[PDB]
Amino acid sequence: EIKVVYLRCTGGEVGATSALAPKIGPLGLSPKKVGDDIAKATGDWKGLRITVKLTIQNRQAQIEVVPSASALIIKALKEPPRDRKKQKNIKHSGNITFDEIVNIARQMRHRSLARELSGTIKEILGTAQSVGCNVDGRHPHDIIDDINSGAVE
Amino acid sequence: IIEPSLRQLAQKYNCDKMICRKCYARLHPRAVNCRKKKCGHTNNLRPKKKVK
Amino acid sequence: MKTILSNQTVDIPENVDISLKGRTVIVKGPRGTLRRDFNHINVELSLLGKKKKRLRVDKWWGNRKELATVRTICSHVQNMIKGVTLGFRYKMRSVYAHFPINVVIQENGSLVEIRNFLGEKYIRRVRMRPGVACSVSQAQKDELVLEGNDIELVSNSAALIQQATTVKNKDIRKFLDGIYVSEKGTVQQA
Amino acid sequence: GRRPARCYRYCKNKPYPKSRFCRGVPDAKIRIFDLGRKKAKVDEFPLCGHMVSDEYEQLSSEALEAARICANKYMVKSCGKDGFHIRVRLHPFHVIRINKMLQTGMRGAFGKPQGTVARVHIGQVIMSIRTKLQNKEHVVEALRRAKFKFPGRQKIHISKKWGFTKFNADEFEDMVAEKRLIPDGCGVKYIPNRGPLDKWRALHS
Amino acid sequence: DRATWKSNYFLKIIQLLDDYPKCFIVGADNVGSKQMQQIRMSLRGKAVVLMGKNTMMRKAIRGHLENNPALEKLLPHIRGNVGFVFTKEDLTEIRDMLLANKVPAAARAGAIAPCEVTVPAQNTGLGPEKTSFFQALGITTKISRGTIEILSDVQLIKTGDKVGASEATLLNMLNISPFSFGLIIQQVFDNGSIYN
RNA sequence: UGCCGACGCUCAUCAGACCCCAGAAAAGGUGUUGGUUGAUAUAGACAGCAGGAUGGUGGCCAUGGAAGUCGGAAUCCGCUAA
Ligand SMILES: [Mg+2]
Ligand SMILES: [Mg+2]
Ligand SMILES: [Zn+2]
Repeated sequence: EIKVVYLRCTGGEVGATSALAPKIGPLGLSPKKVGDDIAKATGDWKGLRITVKLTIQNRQAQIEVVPSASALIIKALKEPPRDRKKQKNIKHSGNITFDEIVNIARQMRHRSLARELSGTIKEILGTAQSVGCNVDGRHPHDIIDDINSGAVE
Repeated sequence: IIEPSLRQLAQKYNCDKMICRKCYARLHPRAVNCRKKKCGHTNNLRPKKKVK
Repeated sequence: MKTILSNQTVDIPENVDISLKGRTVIVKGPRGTLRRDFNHINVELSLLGKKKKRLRVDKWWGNRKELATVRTICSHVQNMIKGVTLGFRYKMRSVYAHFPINVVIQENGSLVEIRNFLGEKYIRRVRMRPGVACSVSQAQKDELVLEGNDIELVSNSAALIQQATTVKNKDIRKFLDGIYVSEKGTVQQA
Repeated sequence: GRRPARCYRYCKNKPYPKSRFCRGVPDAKIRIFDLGRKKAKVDEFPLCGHMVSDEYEQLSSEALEAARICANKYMVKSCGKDGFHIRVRLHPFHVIRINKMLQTGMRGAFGKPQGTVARVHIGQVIMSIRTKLQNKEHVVEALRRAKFKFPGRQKIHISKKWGFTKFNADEFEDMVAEKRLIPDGCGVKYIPNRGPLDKWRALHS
Repeated sequence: DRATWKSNYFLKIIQLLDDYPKCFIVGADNVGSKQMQQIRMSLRGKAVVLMGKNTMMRKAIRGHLENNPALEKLLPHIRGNVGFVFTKEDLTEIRDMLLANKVPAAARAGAIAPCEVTVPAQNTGLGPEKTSFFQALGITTKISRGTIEILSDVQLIKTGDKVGASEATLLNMLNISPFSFGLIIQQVFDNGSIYN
């Protein structure tokens, strides 16, 4: 009896207050028993919230990972994570090139909810500076490069 | 204790009203001006407070 | 400024026979006869059209207040046509929390007695307007039905019986009890 | 604490300033006269709105401060703290007098100083707000809110000048580009054709 | 701005009416762009979809009545909520796959059910709840072991039956959506040909 | 003026009615009348009856936490009929 659940996760680090209990409620799995695996199977993120989906069978779980749109940008931009205090000035002050955005373009090409290659670079390069980051500059530098000098295959 | 489709009838006729801030007149919900002469037909209106 | 002419128009169906004595409109059809007098409006009413299919209301040299009364007459005559052809039915529910509103009908629908409203020992006797018949209906739990030809008399009797069951010196937002008008319509459908 | 403003409303006496004869005057209630982004250049706040008196009366310094505080606090909420410049163009110089009744009556009844009011004529600008052209209705609403702190009647007028200057806004950019006007911080300097030519060479070089 | 987009709609009509002269008109009835984008992903290499003002649509094509006399009958056949989808390739495969790509939409209060809808025997997944909203219409259901477990199939709404909000919360809680509202085809255009 | 006076304005359940002068203000009114200015309207407008308001995003900010809504710098993209 397959029954998937949509659950948002925190990362490889263990949180304090649990909110994953009622969705795993009706089939009856232990919360920390599945919470150790939901962090250890994920592993790589460790610092930021990510939707790690939970596809549970009739007996045991499957830990599948569905990355978000800009969470992969935060993952690619390698800020060293501090402790769980969420201290001041943990802003994203780093440099991103034009090759760390085409992987999201090919991913969302493979998942097929987008325009063509200009469109699927146009969402993520537009939303790269939405957080407060810069791809060596602000959003005015992605309207010049797409016109007659793009990276369209 | 009560039925909801019968409840909204009584809330329509009793509490879904506008109150004039100047003379406390009970007005229809789509009111922009009070109908009373003694407040000068003012536009200073508020909704009637919902009971908790 | 005074507009030279303002006219509006009522299209009368073939089931209705209409006649006029100056500004006194008489309407006769399947359910009865209605008479309304309009000597306080000071307009010109014309029953043109052969077999009298169409009625025309004129205001000559009128200001903004006087031009508002034209479609008022055109709505009143349409209400009389609607009430002589299809009639008027005011279906109304009684809402209570604890004490059931006991409604009984006397003198063939011309008087309505209300008992046990908010647990009171007082009996509310509501006279009805002449031409309006009130009855406890079926297929619904606590609902009264008012019948008539005149929308004025039917809705005024509905207002009388609604204001009869009112809550004194309490929060009426909490004590949502009474007899309230639910639906306004006709006797038979169209 | 003090008398109502209906007593000292009309310009009845001769002007009675703070001087070497009238000493002992208490301090005026308004001391800050212009505020906001007053350290702003000319070409970025082109729209100017005036509150203009329609009466010949006296406006108290307490009313001036109460009006400019309200105008500031609306314009900060509306357009941000650094998107305007409010300048009160009325300074309280007339000194009104108080004759205390502690019983000598009217014997030697010349008043000690009580407060300061500003003598205002018909057509005289009370406050001026300069900002960008997009904040026109906010200036109108801010001056309309500040009208309620004043006695009498005031009007609201959007000026045809460029900001806090005396030159028309339709010709201001052309007159700047022809180098007949030079930006000088808040306002501009007009350059005539009457000086020595060594300043013209420094201008055009 | 509307003044420039109003001129941009005419070029979009003008340079595409000469492209695809095979126009199967669909009806956008209470549909969202979240459902439109799901259509637009499969419909890229074959057909293009468009929405706009129907009067401005009546204005754009009546400037083509002189130099394209094959577009005469489109003005009596654009009434109501009408959008375009433009196709060149085939007339049968766009019948096949447009009726294939469907996502479920939630129930409403005043939306007809065009066929017979059954409620199969399936557990609700929730324990003790409002049991007075199950026998009101006539559904037989015994509260067995706390959790509400329904028994049999009850025809809640047949064809020619007006619906209300009395059967909406029980569908919303159990995620039972009866009908998927889709782009139904109203008119057929193949170079002048009209079909039902 | 018992002129077949002229043109308008005004309804007051506190109308108004003639220098000094014998009683009123700020602020208001979708009462009504006249103006000034700015929009959009057959490439079909204001009403009036539905869908949809989300992807980034649960934005970063400051917090015990504020997730399009309790503060403040900001205020950019896609798909687009939106
Ligand atoms: Mg009490
Ligand atoms: Mg004097
Ligand atoms: Zn009032």
